[PDB]
Amino acid sequence: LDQEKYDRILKEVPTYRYVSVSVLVDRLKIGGSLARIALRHLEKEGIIKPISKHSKQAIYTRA
Amino acid sequence: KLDTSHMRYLTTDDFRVLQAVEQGSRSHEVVPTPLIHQISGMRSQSGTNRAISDLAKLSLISKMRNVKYDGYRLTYNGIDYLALKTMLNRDTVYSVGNTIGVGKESDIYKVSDKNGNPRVMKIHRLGRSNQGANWMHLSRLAANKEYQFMSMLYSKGFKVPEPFDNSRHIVVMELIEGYPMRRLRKHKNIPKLYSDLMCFIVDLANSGLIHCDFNEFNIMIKDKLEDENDCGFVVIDFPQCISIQHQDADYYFQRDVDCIRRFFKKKLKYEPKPDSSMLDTEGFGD
Amino acid sequence: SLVVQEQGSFQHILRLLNTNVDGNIKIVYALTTIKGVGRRYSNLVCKKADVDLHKRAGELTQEELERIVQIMQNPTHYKIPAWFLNRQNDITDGKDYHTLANNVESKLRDDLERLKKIRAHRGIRHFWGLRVRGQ
Amino acid sequence: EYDGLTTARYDDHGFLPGREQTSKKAAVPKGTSDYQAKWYLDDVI
Amino acid sequence: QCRVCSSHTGLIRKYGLNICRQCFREKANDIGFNKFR
Amino acid sequence: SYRGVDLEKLLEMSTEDFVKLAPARVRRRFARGMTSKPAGFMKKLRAAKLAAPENEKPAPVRTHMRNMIIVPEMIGSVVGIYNGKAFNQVEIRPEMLGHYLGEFSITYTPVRHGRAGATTSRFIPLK
RNA sequence: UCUGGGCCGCACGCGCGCUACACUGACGGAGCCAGCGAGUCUAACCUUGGCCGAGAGGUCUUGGUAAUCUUGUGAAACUCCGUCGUGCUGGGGAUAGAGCAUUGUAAUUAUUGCUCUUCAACGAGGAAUUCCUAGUAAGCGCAAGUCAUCAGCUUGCGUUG
Ligand SMILES: [Zn+2]
Repeated sequence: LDQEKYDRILKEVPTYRYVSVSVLVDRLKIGGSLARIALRHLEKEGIIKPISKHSKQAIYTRA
Repeated sequence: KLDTSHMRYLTTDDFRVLQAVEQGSRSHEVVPTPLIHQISGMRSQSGTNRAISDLAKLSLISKMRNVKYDGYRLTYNGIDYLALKTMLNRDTVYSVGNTIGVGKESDIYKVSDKNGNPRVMKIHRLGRSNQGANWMHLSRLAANKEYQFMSMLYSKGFKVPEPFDNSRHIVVMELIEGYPMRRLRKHKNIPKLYSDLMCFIVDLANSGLIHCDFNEFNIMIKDKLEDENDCGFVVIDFPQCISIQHQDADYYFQRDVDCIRRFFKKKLKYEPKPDSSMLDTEGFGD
Repeated sequence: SLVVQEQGSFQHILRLLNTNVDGNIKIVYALTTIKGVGRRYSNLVCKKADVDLHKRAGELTQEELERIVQIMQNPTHYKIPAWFLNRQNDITDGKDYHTLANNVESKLRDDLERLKKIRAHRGIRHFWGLRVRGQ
Repeated sequence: EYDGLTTARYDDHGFLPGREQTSKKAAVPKGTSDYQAKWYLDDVI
Repeated sequence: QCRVCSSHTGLIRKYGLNICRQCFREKANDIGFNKFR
Repeated sequence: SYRGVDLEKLLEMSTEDFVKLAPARVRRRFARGMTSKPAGFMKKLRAAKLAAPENEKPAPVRTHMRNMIIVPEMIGSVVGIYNGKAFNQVEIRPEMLGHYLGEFSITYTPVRHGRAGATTSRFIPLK
């Protein structure tokens, strides 16, 4: 079941604009720990860009 | 407060004098010494003075002398006592007292009869004390109108208990071996009682009575048997009732239905499968 | 860190030591479901065996389950010392043990009937309370 | 009659007749006061 | 105890003084405790 | 058993070796000291033990302290313990070790609440 | 005088409070800021520092009879970085058992502290009701009295506000 949710994260990230862990779990798809692992893998990838980082909230921008 | 052990210190002449005080205090504002001496119709000044001193040291009659005007003043406990004597003349109260539940305007004790059956009581202390006449008169009339409400609710086949008497503002009720849902935990046949508890709202509103404070603390559930678990639902919402002709009954009715569905979805986790009883069908039902 | 996802090979509801566990929460808090094992004891049991606890319990293999089960009955050999255990210096045999989910109730019933046949105040107080609030 | 009276003849002006259903059951360990025998065989209906 | 009036109630035990409060409230000025604020 | 130890060897060692097999409360109680009157208590205890008929119960030793740790030289003895008012004749069995004597001696009859007939009848008279 | 029990025993009502029902949060690391105080003799108080122990704490010494030492009371709430995702959950911590320590002559009706386990009700509370107009409400800890040991008791202090 891994490849289709790979496609869901790699499709959902270039659609909407502002990303946090709460916004990832408001896609009714993913858990919050896996939302952070997708956030850190996406920061290593480079589709999103950082704006502000904090341990509770972290907003991003689609690029 | 009320300490009921002290009225058996009194003789026959003492509550005869107390009956003279309550007879003379309902014609004028303050009754003096010679109206108690004359209205009582008893022989001596000495016995009147001894009975008045007996009520004074038991804090039942307050001595007041406001510049050459001797007079006496009834407190709460003396009129509680004489109401319980005229309840004793109606040969039913015999032995009184365990405080279970202290309300704002009505305090609940635990009484018995000559037969020894378990009963309770409802006193009415309006203002608790700057005693006049309006407080105790309003307590008396409130007790009277809730006695007619109580008899009318018991006479129409409801699960509302039996009244006996309305002796001034002292109201004597039957004890019910019942538990609230604070104590109650789980029941076998929850949809049958939910059917009974919407049917209670239906025939109250068909009678035209709207009980408003219909929280979890209202319902008292009697356990008649321990092997078959027979049940009875006792509802105490007597001063908060409103008539069907009032203008604000709509949010009262949906508040009652909303509270019973939220309390039965919270504790017992039971959901209503039929729809909620709405106001207009019950309005045409009365 | 890095996302690693696998096509299948995770189980929703598992069962270990005749007790049911669920494979979507982490290993420690799937092991809080069984009785007699809490959080800290399960942390110590799993962190002895070099188990990564950041990952979840759905990708637990059988060789991890067998070594956890092998930790359970004799923790004293593998540097899990005396003060972490529930059975400590018992009156029956004088050794130390960690009681399991079908053995906590045998321990509790053994303590209560032992207090009964001792006829201590604790025992007669507890059985009088049970026989009175039960009735 | 005065034989079957738990209290004195004051019931016209005093108490209620108090019922004392004495459920006496004997537990036998060898040598026991009334307190422990009262703690052993309490039955609530 | 309070060595003024045989007081077995209302003691203050600070500084090894053991006076009751109802005797301290009139002997405070002779000791040195004066009402300032 | 006490520590996995068979009982007949446990009957014949001294108090210090019981302390070496004791829990922490018993060792802390031993570590400060006793008064002299339990020596007379154990003297009259073994005096009543030595006059016992064979295969029967020994003479009762009426005890009164409720704070003493059980030390098993009185295995087989029967004692009557004061509660403050009366005596409870309790025999010592070897499975009650590590315990105070006062937990065999209750202090009150229990609080009864499931009796509505006796409660209703005894209210204060209102006349 | 001597012992032994209590005043805490529990269907319960009333009242003053504590902790919570959570993600402005629970947990793990790091940043770290106070003031009102108080402290021992013909005794043993406040305790610095070093060893042991998971800890509770023990032990060996030293300072202060005090703006000097505890103490700069490096307090907590807080700040950041990671774990948890709305699931009576990892919230909550009632109850209960086992062991180890400390005070007390004596701890059972468990004095108190530590370790593991048990993880109970309780999804912002009805009728009604308490207090309050600026460093003030509220949250938060600390000090002093009760002190032999613990506070949820009281009075003050300080932090954020
Ligand atoms: Zn004095």
